[PDB]
Amino acid sequence: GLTPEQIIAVDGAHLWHPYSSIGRSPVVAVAAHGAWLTLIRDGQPIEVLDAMSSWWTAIHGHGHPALDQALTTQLRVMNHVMFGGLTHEPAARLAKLLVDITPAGLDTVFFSDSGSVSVEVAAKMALQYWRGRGLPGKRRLMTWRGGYHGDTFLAMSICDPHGGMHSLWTDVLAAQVFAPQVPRDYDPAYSAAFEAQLAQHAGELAAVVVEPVVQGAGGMRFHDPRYLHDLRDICRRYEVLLIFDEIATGFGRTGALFAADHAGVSPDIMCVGKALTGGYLSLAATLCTADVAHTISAGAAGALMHGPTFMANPLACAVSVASVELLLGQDWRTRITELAAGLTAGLDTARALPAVTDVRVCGAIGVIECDRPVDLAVATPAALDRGVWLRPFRNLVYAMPPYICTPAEITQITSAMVEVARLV
Amino acid sequence: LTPEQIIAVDGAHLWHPYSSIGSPVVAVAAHGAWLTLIRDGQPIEVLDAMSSWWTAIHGHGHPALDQALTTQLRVMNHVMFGGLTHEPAARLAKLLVDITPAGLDTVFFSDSGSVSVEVAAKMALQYWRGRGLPGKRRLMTWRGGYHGDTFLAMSICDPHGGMHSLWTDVLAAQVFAPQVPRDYDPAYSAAFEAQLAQHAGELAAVVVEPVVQGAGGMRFHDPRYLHDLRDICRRYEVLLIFDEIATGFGRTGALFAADHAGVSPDIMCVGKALTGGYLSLAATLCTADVAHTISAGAAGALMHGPTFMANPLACAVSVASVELLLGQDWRTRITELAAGLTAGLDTARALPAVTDVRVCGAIGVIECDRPVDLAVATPAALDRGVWLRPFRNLVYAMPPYICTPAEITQITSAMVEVARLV
Ligand SMILES: *Cc1c(COP(=O)(O)O)cnc(C)c1O
Ligand SMILES: *Cc1c(COP(=O)(O)O)cnc(C)c1O
Repeated sequence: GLTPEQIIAVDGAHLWHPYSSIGRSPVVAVAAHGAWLTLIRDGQPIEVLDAMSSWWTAIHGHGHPALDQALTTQLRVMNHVMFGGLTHEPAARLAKLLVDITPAGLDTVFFSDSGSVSVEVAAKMALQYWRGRGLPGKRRLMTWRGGYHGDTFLAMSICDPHGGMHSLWTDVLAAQVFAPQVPRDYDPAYSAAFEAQLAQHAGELAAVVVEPVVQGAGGMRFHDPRYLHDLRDICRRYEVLLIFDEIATGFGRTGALFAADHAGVSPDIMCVGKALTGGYLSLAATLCTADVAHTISAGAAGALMHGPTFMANPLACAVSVASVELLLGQDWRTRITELAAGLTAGLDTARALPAVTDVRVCGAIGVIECDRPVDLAVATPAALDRGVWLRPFRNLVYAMPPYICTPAEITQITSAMVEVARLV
Repeated sequence: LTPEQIIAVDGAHLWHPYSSIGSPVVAVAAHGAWLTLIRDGQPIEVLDAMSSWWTAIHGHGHPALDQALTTQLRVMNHVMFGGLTHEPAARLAKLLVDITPAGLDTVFFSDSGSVSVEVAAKMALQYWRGRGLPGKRRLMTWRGGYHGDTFLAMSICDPHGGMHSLWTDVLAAQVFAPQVPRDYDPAYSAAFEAQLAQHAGELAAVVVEPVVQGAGGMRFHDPRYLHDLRDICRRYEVLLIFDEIATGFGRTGALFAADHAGVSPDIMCVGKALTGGYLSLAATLCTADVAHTISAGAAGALMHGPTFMANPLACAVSVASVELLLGQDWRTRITELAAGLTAGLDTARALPAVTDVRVCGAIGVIECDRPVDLAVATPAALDRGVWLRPFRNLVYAMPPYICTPAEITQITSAMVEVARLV
């Protein structure tokens, strides 16, 4: 065991954090329950709201009794078995649910252990698909700027070149095709231009890959769902697969079960993750259509050569089943609409603040965009004083709260955001 | 769902590893070294001779691991590792730093082995960029290797005999030395050095599996090669990366296979047995020098950060698994396992279809003169109360460390009968 001081000491010497350095200070978390984290501030444990849902994951809050129970129930019977030559109930139950609730036509599921991996699996499916059609020249990807798809090297290649620091990786990453930043408001001219650019690359392109409706890590930007309708149409006419990365948008977050639903379109391949397990454990999945699966499987190449060791882990699958069932068993649509309303009401006053350039809400996502970078040394202690854990990045103050947050809690979260923006 | 229903859903909707779409056996329980599987409508108990792909070193449902998991679950399932830290991450980092080859002082947690390999590569590239030598961006390895299924990991898989052979045209083009031989031959090392010499200015790192190459063909090599690799890399200023995702945590008879050579790499990857086979977790360790050079470079930071980085549940069960291993005389245990495998597999050498029998720690291998047909091997093993998963021309086992001598004997007996049927 360790005290918070010893935790800090070990951490400082030995632990890498996300996109950070060694030797160039994290706060100790000692507990988490419901929408609340218990953190150590100046030696004292304080409870603060998890306004980020621990990076989109904790949709039902932490330690939800239904999810805890599902995990302990599975733990008593079978922790894990290899998915090579064996199958099990949690995998089957989850696959059936996912095929049932995702956009029409996605009826095969490949489980993996993280979002980045599921994106690489998606790309491999796309590339292998065209090889299966005797068109191995179709091996590039196309996306629009502003996106994020994970940190592995292939995933990096489709991340926004700036957000992704591609300047530090020149000569290393695959060279992919980038369309301009998709605008917020629908402009048919944008889709016409996208089509024209894609058309000249069509014989070289395996797939278009995008985050539908909301671009998360790349800048919390929203775009009209009609663009997705356009992409589906362009992809169909030029024979390029469409891949939706719903790793952040999945499971109700944008006000629809999957953001694709806002557009009423179905991609050829889809990735889900983050909230899949209700934020308990790492699990991801890549779904594809019957046509994709068979075309791969009928290829001379044959099998899809991917197989994570912990593929379809019974514990992760079991909690995900429970997380998904819990979401489906409640009036989730009304819950998100309410959250969206609370965020809109709460954030409204920031729009008139001097440093604020935009205020936007989409389902259970609220964003204040400022006219300059947000100083974390100022923002964090402010938010903590107000009982809220916020993680601004760049010029963005934002939140994606647990679905279980009460009106009072949403008011607390937004009040802390508005204050952070005021201090900007 | 009943077993028949599971099979129905699975055939319709589930993609399995390394396979096409369009039958698996239903597993319904796991306890200790035993799986309960359903065969012809009836539950049967079979030994998990594969430790569930090399993960379940303490067996399934071990009370110490189960309780570590439920204890952590009561307190905190997960928080984002951005701006926060926690006891499970710190306890595990401290353990890993203490038990791995000397000099490995920093720990980057990720969710899978393939990711940890990409993290290792990113460390190496960023390191040289930090030194002002961005031309050092290629990797070198020897043939016969396997490092995962993500695109960077694939680039260092064996390019002809390896599982990723069909992708070679789209992968980064790396530098390959010939297959490392089993017995030590100074001429092999000299040739490796001569090859590396000509690429030194473009090489970020040498990356290899130490002592045992797993998925590439369960081949063993003399630890002395690792000593030469360390020497060569030091002299030519190329980083040395060991992928111990398969070999770690006692599997080869030493705590880490590098220990057989007394060598420390600059960067090291671990996974699989890290969590005792409960949950997915991996880690990439590097020296203080590598970390600082990255941190002081133009980037100012290592540009990677998985959503579930340092997951408290996975870290907590890993802590318990490592402590359980260290808290017993694991070396004697593995030596006893190895003796049992050796004695049990000895009669396979005489069989007509068997080309080699070899054992290294708790790994036992019968190499056959043809690819093993699973449709024949699987039922033959199940009839003998053992779950075996051959691949290529290999019938092999990596049993849980908790297997008794009788259980090892049952495992090796089934392997021999499988080899007899080939
Ligand atoms: C977070 C994210 C990923 C990467 O998921 P990891 O589990 O961190 O590898 C990929 N795509 C999107 C849209 C994401 O938000
Ligand atoms: C299994 C393995 C990996 C990859 O582990 P995954 O969890 O399947 O990504 C990498 N390297 C070696 C040596 C391995 O044995």
